[PDB]
Amino acid sequence: GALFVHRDTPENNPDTPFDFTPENYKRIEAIVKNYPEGHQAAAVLPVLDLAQRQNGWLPISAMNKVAEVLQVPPMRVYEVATFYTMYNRKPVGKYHIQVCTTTPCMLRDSDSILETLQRKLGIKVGETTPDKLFTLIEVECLGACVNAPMVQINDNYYEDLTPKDIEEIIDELKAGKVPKPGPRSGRFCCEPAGGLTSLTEPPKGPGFGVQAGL
Amino acid sequence: TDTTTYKNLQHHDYNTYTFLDLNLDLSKFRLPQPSSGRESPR
Amino acid sequence: SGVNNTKKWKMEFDTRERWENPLMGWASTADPLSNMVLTFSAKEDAIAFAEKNGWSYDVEEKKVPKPKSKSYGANFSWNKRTRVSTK
Amino acid sequence: ASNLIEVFVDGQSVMVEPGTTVLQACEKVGMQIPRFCYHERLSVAGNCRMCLVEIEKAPKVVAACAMPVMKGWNILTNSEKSKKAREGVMEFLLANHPLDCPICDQGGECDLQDQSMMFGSDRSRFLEGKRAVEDKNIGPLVKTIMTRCIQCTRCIRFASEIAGVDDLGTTGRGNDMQVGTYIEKMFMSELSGNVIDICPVGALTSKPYAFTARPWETRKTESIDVMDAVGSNIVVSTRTGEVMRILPRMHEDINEEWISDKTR
Amino acid sequence: KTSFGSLKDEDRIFTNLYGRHDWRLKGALRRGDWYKTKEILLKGPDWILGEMKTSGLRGRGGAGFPTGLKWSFMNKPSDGRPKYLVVNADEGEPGTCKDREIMRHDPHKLVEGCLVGGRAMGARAAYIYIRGEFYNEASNLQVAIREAYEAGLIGKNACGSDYDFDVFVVRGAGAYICGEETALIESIEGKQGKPRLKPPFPADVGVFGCPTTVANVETVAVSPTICRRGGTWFAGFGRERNSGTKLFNISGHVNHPCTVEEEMSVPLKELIEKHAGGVTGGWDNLLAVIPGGSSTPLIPKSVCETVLMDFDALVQAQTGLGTAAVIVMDRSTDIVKAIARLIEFYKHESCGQCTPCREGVDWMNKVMARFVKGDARPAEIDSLWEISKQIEGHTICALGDGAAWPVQGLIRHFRPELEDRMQRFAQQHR
Ligand SMILES: Cc1cc2nc3c(=O)[nH]c(=O)nc-3n(C[C@H](O)[C@H](O)[C@H](O)COP(=O)(O)O)c2cc1C
Ligand code: SF4
Ligand code: SF4
Ligand code: SF4
Ligand code: FES
Ligand code: FES
Ligand SMILES: [K+]
Repeated sequence: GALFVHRDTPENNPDTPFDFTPENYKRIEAIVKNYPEGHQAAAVLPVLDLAQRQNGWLPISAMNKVAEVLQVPPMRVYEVATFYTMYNRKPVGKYHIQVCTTTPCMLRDSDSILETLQRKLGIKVGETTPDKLFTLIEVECLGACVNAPMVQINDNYYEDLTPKDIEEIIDELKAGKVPKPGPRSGRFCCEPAGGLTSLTEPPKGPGFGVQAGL
Repeated sequence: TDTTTYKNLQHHDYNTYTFLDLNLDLSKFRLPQPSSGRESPR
Repeated sequence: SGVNNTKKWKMEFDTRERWENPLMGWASTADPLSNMVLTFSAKEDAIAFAEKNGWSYDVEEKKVPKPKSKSYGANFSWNKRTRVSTK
Repeated sequence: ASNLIEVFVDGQSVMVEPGTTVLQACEKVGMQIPRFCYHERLSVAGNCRMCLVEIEKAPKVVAACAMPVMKGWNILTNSEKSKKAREGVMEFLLANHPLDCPICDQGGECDLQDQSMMFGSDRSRFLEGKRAVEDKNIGPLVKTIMTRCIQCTRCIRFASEIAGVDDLGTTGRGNDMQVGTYIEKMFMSELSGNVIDICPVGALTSKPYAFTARPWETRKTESIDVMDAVGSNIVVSTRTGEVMRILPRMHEDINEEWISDKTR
Repeated sequence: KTSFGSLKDEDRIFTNLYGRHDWRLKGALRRGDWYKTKEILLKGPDWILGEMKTSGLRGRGGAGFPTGLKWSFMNKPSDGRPKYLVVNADEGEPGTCKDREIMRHDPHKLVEGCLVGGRAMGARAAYIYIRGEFYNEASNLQVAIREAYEAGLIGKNACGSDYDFDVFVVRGAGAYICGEETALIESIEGKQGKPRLKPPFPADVGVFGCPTTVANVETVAVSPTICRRGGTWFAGFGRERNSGTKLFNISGHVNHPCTVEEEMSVPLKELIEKHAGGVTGGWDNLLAVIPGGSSTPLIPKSVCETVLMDFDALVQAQTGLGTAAVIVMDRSTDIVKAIARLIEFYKHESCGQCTPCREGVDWMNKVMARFVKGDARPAEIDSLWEISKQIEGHTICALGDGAAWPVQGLIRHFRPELEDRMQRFAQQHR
């Protein structure tokens, strides 16, 4: 896939304009204050994530800016950004669709979801639409396995997907409205479909079954 | 005591800065951090 | 990192002239006592051989590595400078 | 036996300090545990997994470079479990090690070749294609052929702890993890030839010495460096009456195991 | 008791698993959270550790190590350093959603468990390392934490018990290896997520070099209910040495893929057609089950007929109970494709620090790719078995073991399938 080396380009040279907004600087100060004194170098991942959330992707200038803000080596910053997969070292679209193709999602047939996304967006996996609105990649497990098949778009989880359902999700994204995340098969969450096999009775409440002497 | 309706809808209107802004808001409730005896490990 | 070549004492000779052959440029020499080394189990055995054969000797003491205090927990120290920034 | 503990190696008793590793106990009794990432002057990393040995009444092999002996352990260094672990680790290394021995500057000075002949198997079960890594340009002193790298982090630990530059590191994950600099950075500092010294494979070679001679060709002459006034002990390697290379010497009171770049 | 299962709703701990009730502080107080927490903390550390030991609760992470002993490892006087409780909410394992569900729909139990465990060990802070993809879950956890801070349950007076406690939430960036204990510790410390060797154990050297303890979200969340209702009740549920409730995530080829909370030692069959709605096509259509997440090997139907869901029962069945992820595969499943996809996942998620896992798991990914294609010969099955046995037990963390185990299970059980595939490829080629 991607290459874990850097090449200077006119869009990703170490002179591209990046700087934190003052509210982002306040958030960085909050993260550093959360971490201990003398171990404030542990704030590399949240500050890098904040830089990514500000700028979209993470240029080499943003990496160097995070390094000089945290007084941590730029090589350590590069190590973090290249080890971890949620940091985009290349520009991506406005909507970054991640399709989980791990084994239970494959069992619940996420391959149809992947091929219908490829046909609908007119692109292959790992590439961006020419209008820079959609990037489509395969990923590993995203933590919602009983809700297979599923995608993640930006920070939002779309679950119990049929090809028709992911088509309306893409249509809503193209129209510009919020696609109302969650499962799309009529069930609310991970509960069993067609009835509730547990937790039918109301919860008992405080002071239930408490032992003596407490 | 409604049980037939999903009531987690508060996570639907969450922007890209919700976690960081709430951390910044909550930062005034924390205890002072311990000191490692140095500004940095150098 | 192997240390098996540092177990036996060795006797060598002083190096002499190795000039250049006019014909081929080979390394030509004039001493016979250059390409030889002798192995010994003990420093005093090597010294005894040298004094028996009548050669003036320079003896160098055995350089053994000093024992080191190695600990994997020093790489993650709370306050010391031994904490590493990477792995 | 005050401030001392008794530990057995192959049934032989020895007295060691607390905190002494299994590898340190083995070199105390007189044998050398195989190693690729451990260096006695670098921090303990414990990733190459070559130093796995079997302790008696223990079903899990332990890394000798990191595990400290506690009390009365029996270190079975030449056991069947230890031999199988060494064979597996070496064949895992040589699965993706490139097939570059004749064109390699680490011809006879190869710990990988040596320890492979000594402990590893003699054949390959690898029926796949090897991985290839693009080469870096960290400077005209150190030539980098990073396909040969086995990712032991010796150079990274050396640059972090002794050179103190924090310029080298591991970028990536899994089999695609690459040792070097993320950007095109010139790795020039003091003591920058010692990465060529301590790299066990021929990944970090010497550019002036490149493709010149072989260790069996070179004659070793013990001498003293005079470029500065520290008086560091060196080995001058000369082949056919011509100086070919400068190497350090182990002298703990002067220069330990390293020499300056001007010296080298 | 002899036959297990049929857990009662009043004895179920996670009363808001499906999110049908309010997850905020009002809903938590209605459901019974944060009750007599000050009394718990005034009872103090030794009483809570004794409650855990009488509970016999084991790690829900998949390690299976006794929670009481693991939390009593930090029952020591301080050496001038702080002590930390760390919660693992990474949920990397495929097939598993239970920690995500309980954090999203019931986070005040998690916060109360952080407080209870921190008081039990003796600690000033609990760092909850959540997966980076769980942005909404992390935000909901942060909302609950702010509610607890405003209500005074956390911070400078832990429910008025004169105990200073902090709860931090730190987000990862998508690493199954950062799901691991020590690699999680390094991820919190800010380095790239490579596990560190043991010793030093985290009870001596953890995050920032301080004595820490990494614990699962499910274990931490069932901690305060265990303390409130007693350890004898939790020990009475379940079998001997496998006691209490457990969140099972049943997914794959089942009619209702769901997360349920059920008593331990339930039969796998009874679990499947009691909560999953049965296998798609039926129990005769069932082919294989991975019962304890993708680090555990597969088991066929003939041993799935009467296998229990215990740690010891699955060990006797040559498997393990990990994060209780029951992945079900029917007769139409390409089983070799499923296992090869799992090995590809492990290749993509290995951190690459140590040579056996790095090189060998890449090798096994390539070999199982050729196995799916059929492009091998039957000696390579034994070669792959030897490669897996060389990986297992020679790595730094247990990711190498968790990658070698599914191939070991596939070779042990579905070996005629592989031989038939190679024979089919050979007869079609020539
Ligand atoms: C490679 C690897 C990944 C793991 N990922 C997770 C994870 O995402 N979540 C988790 O709770 N445990 C995970 N574990 C298990 C941890 O060891 C366990 O959570 C931790 O030690 C806490 O112990 P406990 O189970 O007693 O709570 C993982 C283990 C390994 C070897
Ligand atoms: S470093 Fe590799 S290519 Fe070079 S001699 Fe050693 S084994 Fe051969
Ligand atoms: S370049 Fe050499 S010293 Fe550095 S990690 Fe690779 S093999 Fe080790
Ligand atoms: S077993 Fe794999 S994931 Fe674990 S330390 Fe080794 S390379 Fe990393
Ligand atoms: S396997 Fe796809 S979300 Fe877990
Ligand atoms: S020498 Fe111990 S693991 Fe490398
Ligand atoms: K070298």
